[PDB]
Amino acid sequence: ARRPARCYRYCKNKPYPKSRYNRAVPDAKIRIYDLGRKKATVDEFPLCIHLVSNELEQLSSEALEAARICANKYITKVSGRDSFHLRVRVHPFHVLRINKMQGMRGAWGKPHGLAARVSIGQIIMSARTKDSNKDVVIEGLRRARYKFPGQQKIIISKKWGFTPLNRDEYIAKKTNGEVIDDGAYVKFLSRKGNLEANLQQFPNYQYS
Amino acid sequence: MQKEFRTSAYHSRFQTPFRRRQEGKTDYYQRKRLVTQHKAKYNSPKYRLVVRFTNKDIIAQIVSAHITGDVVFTAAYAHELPRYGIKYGLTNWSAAYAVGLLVARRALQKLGLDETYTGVEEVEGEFELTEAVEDGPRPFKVFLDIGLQRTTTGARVFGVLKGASDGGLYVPHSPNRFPGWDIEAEELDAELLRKYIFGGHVAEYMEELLDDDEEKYKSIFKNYIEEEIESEDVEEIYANAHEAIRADPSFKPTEKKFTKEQYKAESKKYRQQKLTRAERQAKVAKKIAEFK
Amino acid sequence: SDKSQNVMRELRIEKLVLNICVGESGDRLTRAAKVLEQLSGQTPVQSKARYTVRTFGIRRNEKIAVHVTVRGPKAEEILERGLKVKEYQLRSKNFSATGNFGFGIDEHIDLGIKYDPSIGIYGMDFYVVMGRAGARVTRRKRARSTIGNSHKTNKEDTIQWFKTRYDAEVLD
Amino acid sequence: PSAPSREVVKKNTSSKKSDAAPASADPAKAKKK
Amino acid sequence: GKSRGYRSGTRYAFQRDFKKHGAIPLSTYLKVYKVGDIVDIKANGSIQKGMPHKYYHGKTGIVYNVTKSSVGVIINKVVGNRYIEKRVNLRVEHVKHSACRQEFLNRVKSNAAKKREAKANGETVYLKRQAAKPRGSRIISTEGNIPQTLAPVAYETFI
RNA sequence: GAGGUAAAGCGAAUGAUUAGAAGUCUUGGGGUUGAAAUGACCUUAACUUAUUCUCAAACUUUAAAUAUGUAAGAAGUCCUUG
RNA sequence: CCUAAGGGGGACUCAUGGAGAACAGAAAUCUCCAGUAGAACAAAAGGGUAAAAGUCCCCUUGAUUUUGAUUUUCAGUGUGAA
RNA sequence: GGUUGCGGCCAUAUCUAGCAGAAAGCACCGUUCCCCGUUCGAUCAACCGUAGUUAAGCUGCUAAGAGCAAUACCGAGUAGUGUAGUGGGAGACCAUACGCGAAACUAUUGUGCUGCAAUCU
Ligand SMILES: [Mg+2]
Ligand SMILES: [Mg+2]
Ligand SMILES: [Mg+2]
Ligand SMILES: [Mg+2]
Ligand SMILES: [Mg+2]
Ligand SMILES: [Mg+2]
Ligand SMILES: [Mg+2]
Ligand SMILES: [Mg+2]
Ligand SMILES: [Mg+2]
Ligand SMILES: [Mg+2]
Ligand SMILES: [Mg+2]
Ligand SMILES: [Mg+2]
Ligand SMILES: [Mg+2]
Ligand SMILES: [Mg+2]
Ligand SMILES: [Mg+2]
Ligand SMILES: [Mg+2]
Ligand SMILES: [Mg+2]
Repeated sequence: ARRPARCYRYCKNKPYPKSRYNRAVPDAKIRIYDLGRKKATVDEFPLCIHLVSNELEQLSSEALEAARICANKYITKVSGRDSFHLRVRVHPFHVLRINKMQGMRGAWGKPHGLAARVSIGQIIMSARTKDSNKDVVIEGLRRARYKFPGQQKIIISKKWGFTPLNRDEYIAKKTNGEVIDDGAYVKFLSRKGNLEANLQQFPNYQYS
Repeated sequence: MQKEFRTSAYHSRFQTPFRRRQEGKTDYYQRKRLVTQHKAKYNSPKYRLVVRFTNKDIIAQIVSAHITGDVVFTAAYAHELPRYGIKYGLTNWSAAYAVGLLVARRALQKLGLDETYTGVEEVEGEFELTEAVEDGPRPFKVFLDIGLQRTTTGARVFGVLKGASDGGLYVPHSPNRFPGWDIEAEELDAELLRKYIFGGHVAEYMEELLDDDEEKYKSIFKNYIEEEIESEDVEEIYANAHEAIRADPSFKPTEKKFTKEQYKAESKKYRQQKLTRAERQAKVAKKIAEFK
Repeated sequence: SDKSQNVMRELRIEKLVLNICVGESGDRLTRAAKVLEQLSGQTPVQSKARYTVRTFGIRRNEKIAVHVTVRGPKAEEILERGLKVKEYQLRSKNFSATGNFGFGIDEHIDLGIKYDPSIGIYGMDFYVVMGRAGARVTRRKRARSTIGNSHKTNKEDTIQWFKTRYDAEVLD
Repeated sequence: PSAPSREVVKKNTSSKKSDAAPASADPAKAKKK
Repeated sequence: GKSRGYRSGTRYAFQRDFKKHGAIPLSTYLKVYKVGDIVDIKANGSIQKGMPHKYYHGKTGIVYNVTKSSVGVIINKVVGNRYIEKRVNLRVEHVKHSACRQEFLNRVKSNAAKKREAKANGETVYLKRQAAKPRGSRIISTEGNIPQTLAPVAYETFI
C-alpha cells in the first residue's frame, strides 16, 4: 500500500492541493489538531513549548497522526488529560501521487496521500501547560520527534501560552486591563475605533 | 441570522463611480460620443449646445471640452429674458425658443458671422437647416447635448434646438421631435410649431381656462392679470422679443450690489470649520475621563 | 431647525396595489382582470410566472396573476372600502419595517360591487405604500438620491397615522 | 379591453427551480398536532 | 494539444487594474497625436476593437498614421538575426504619449537658454550630462555626535 | 514604460481549513414543563458576531531581483511666412 | 449555433437577503428596503461589461459593393481569423 | 467664500450614525388645456413660479467611526533575488563575498483638489 516515506520526503513538486482540478483525493489521517484541555483559559497555561522544524521537508499525514497520538498518550499518562493543551500547527494540504498504483508512457500518477510542506524554523506542534509541567511536556514532544523524519528542535517559548506577547508584556497588558477572555484565547484592547465600545468592552482599562 | 453585508471588505473593494456619475449628472457614454473628435482634425474642437432645464431657469451654453475641463464659448440663461421683454413663463417651450435664439445670435456676434448667417428672420415653423454660403465661411456648427433629459416629441430642449437653428447656428437635427410632428403621416405641421414658438399653447390655455374656471385662471395666470396681458397680445411679447433679441444679443452682466470680497466675507461667517487635531484629542480625553 | 412638526413631513398614501394571484391562465384570469378593472376603473396588467413549479401547477411565462396600481383619491376610497370589510382592525404584524401595510379580503363582493355568477368570487390583496413628500428624489432620473433617515417611513409612524386617520385598531 | 403585461426585469434565462426553495426548511404547520 | 490563439496567455496583461474597471476617463479621447509622436502601447481590456497583439503590450513606437479613432505605430521587432518594421493600427484607448519625450525636449530648451546667456556674458558653459562622480573630501564634526560603539548581538530564539 | 514570477496575504475577494467564546433560532431536533396554550426551560446541531491554527500551478489587494521596450538632437531646436 | 443571439436607438437593473400582503405553505403573485455585480451575456475557459456589452421595447439588414494596407501563426509564403 | 450649469483627475471625493445651513441658487413643491408616455401625470411630457417648505435632496461640520490616501531610525536591510568559490553538509539545505531589495505588520497624518461660465447679504 504505502511506499516508504523516503519516496516523498522532499518538496520536489509544486503544491498540489485538492481543487476543482483534482477531486478524487483521499482524506488525511490526521483529523484532530487540538488535544488536552483545549477550553482552558489563557491564564491557566502560561508555558508554551514548541516542536520546531530544522528542515525544508514534507511530513506525511500518517506521521502527523502518529506523533500527535504519541505525545498525547505520554502527557495524559504522566500528568493527566487536563494538564495541557496540545495543538498541531501543520495541516497536510499537499497531495502525493503514485504511478504504478505502459512503462513511462502516460505516467501521471493518482492521488496516494497527503503531506504538509514545512520550512526551517516552522512550528510543528505547540503545547501550552503550566510551568511545573515542563519536563513532562518536553518528554511528550521528544518522543513525538521519533515519528518524524529529519531534525526537529524542542524550544521553550518566550511568550505566554499561545499569545503573541512575551510573558512580561502579557502581564503588563493584564494588570492594565487591556486583555479580556475569549474562551480559550483573549482579545486585546485597541486604541482605534468607537471610543464608547472600546471602553465598554474593557471596563478595567486604566487609561494614561 | 443573515450575514451583515456592509463589512470592511465590502468597503475596501468597492469601486466608486466617477464623481459626476455618482451625483447623477453626467452620462459618460453619451459624453464620450459627443466630445470625442476625429483624430485627424487634431486640435479643432467639437462644440456642444448644452441645454439644461431647472425648475426656474433655462441654461443654454456653447461648450468645447479640454483636458483641464470644459470651456464655455457663450452662454444664455432664461433669466436674461426679462431684459428682452419676456418676464413670465421663463420655462415655456417659447422661452426655450427665445433662449436658443439668444445664444445663437450672441455666439454669431462673438464670431463675427452676423450679416452672414442671419437665420430664419420670418419664423413660420418650417423645418430648415442653416445652409452655408458659397465662397464664404461655413456656419458655426454646434451639436445638441440634452444630457439626461428624455427625448420626446414636444420636449422643450428641442425648443432651444429650433431657436438656435433659426438664429443662424448650424445644428444638425431632424423635425420628428418638434411639437406638431405627425408620426403616422411623417410630415411636420408647421402651423402648430409656429403656434408653439409664439406661446400659442399658453395663450390658448389662458383663453380656454378663463371662460371655464376663472378662480384657477386667477391663480395660474396672476402675473398676466396684474400686467394686463390677455391672450391676444401674448404672441407679440415673443414676436417683439425675437426682434429685440436680434437687435442687441450682447451679454450684459447684472450689476453686482457687492464686490467679490464682500460676498466671500459674508459667506465665510456661516461656514463651520474643522476641529484641530488637538481639539478632537482633548474631546477624546474628556470623554474618556467622564467615563471614569 | 430640523422640526418634526414640519408641513412636508406629512404622511400620506403613495399608491395602493391590488393583487389577485389566480393560479392559472385563461377564463379565470380574464375574469379576475375584469373584476380589477371594475373596482379600480383602470386596465390592470397580467403577471407571468417567473419559473415552473409542478406543485403549484404553474409554468414559466404562463400568465398567472393580475394587479393594478391606483394613486390619489381613488386609492383612498378603495382603501377605506376594503377597511370596511376588515371592520377597521388590522394587526401589528401587518406593517412592514419600511412603513407599509397591507391586508387581504377573501371575497370581492364584500367590497360593494354587483355579483355575477359567470364571474364568480375572487379574493383580493391590498397593499398600501406610505410616503412623505420628496420621494421623487429616489425616483427621478437626474440627481437621483436616497431619503434621509428622519424623513423615512417606519412601522411605528405608519401604525400611529393609521390609528389616527381611520380611528381603527392595530391588534398587537 | 387592453391587455398589457408585466415586463421581465430579471436575467435568469434558465427555466428551472429557483434559489432557496428546499423541503425541510419549513416549520411544522401542524405543530399544534 | 497546444493552443496558440491570438490572445493566449493574456489573462493578467489585459486585465483592468484593481478598482479601475468600467468607463474610460475622457482625457484619453482628448489627447492629440501627430505623426512622429512617441507613444507607449498598453492594451485596454474593455475596448476589444483596435486592440494590439500581446507582443506590442508594453512596447514604445513612432506614430506614422492618424485616422478617425486610431493611430498607426511603427515597432521594430526582432525576428531571428534582424529587426522587422511592424505597423500596428491601434485605437487611442491603447495608446499614451511617452513621457521620455517631454523630459528630453525640456533639456533641449534648457541647453538653448544656457548657451545664449553664456554668449551674452562672453563665457562658456558645458551642456553635456555627467555621471555621478565620487564625492569629495569632508570633515565630520563630533559635537553632539561622539561615535557610538556597536557590537554583534548574541543569539536568541524569539518564538 | 511594460510585467504578475520569487516573496507575501488570508481578523482582504475566491477556494480549502483547526479550535473555542458570545448571541439568535423567530424559519432543528431530543427531554422536561404544560390537563391543552408554540408561549419558556436542559441539551446538541445550525446559523450570526468578534476572534483563532494552517494553505493554493490552473487564488489574490500588494509585489521584487534578473531579464525587457523607448529616448539621450544637425534628418535637432527656435523665428518669420509659402 | 443565431434574421437575431447581427446593426442602431431608447428605457430599465441583475444574483440574493430582510421586512410585509386572502387562499399562499420552504418555492406562485404583489410592495418596500438593502444589494460593486456575489447575475446575465449560444456553446470550453480566461478576460470584458451597470443610466451597459446585461433585461425589455422600437426601427432595420453594414452578415452589402470595389479593390489595396496592416496584425497573428510566419519563410515575414499560403490558409484561417482579425 | 456660498450656489448653479458644464467638466478634469476619479473615494483625501465612498459608507454609517448624528447636527447645522444666512443670501441666492438648487430642490422638494402646485396643475392637466396643450405636445407626449404610462396599469398608475409615481417616472416621462407639458403648464404655472402662482398656493407652500427647508422636512428631504444638496452643502458643511461632528466620530480614540468603517473604508480610502500619504508618510516613516515601523517591521526590515528581514523575505526574495543577480553574480562567485575545488565554501559547509551524506543529503535536505545552509553560511559567506560583491550587488539589488519587498509584502504584511506597526505608528503618524489627512478626509477632495480644481478649470470655464453665470450668479449671490
Ligand atoms: Mg520495500
Ligand atoms: Mg516533479
Ligand atoms: Mg509502446
Ligand atoms: Mg442617450
Ligand atoms: Mg495588469
Ligand atoms: Mg467585432
Ligand atoms: Mg501570482
Ligand atoms: Mg503567468
Ligand atoms: Mg508562493
Ligand atoms: Mg501580500
Ligand atoms: Mg481567504
Ligand atoms: Mg439587436
Ligand atoms: Mg450581442
Ligand atoms: Mg442603449
Ligand atoms: Mg502576413
Ligand atoms: Mg495571414
Ligand atoms: Mg487558424
